[PDB]
Amino acid sequence: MNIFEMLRIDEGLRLKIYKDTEGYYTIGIGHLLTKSPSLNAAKSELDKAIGRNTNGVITKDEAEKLFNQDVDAAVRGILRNAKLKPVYDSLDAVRRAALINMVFQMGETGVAGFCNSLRMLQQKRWDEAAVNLAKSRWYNQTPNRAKRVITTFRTGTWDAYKNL
Ligand SMILES: *SCC1=CC(C)(C)N(O)C1(C)C
Repeated sequence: MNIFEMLRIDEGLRLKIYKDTEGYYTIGIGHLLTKSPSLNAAKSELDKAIGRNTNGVITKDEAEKLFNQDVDAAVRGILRNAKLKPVYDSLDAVRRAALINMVFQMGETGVAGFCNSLRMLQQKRWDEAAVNLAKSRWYNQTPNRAKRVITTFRTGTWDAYKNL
């Protein structure tokens, strides 16, 4: 297992524009198009991202290309962020994947708002981090995915993604 397989499990794959758990227009493997209520604005963003007249449908290779770009961007976003990089550097490879997952889902700004939990991760207090992480809108809104990520931070293994 690795970050790509992990996020593919958490986000799924859909080739036509859909609404994500928050109601925002999305396509592919969790690629947010816009927060705008307008389906046309979303179609516009899509064509702009793919570089062709898509009419809201994309192929599997287009979806995986957006996905490669988005993982790359999440990683570099962590490494340029002053709050996040020190945490990332302190973690082992499995736990780094959990941090990337969170950034991918909620963005740098969003994750940097978990200041108390991140300090606990840096200190390597895994059980205490896991409790703090669950006291969050994130956990209440997408509990099954949040449990998988939290379990990854607590154990440093892929067991939550095992047989999925
Ligand atoms: S969220 C900012 C932050 C606080 C502290 C726990 C000292 N950190 O290590 C970072 C920069 C993550």
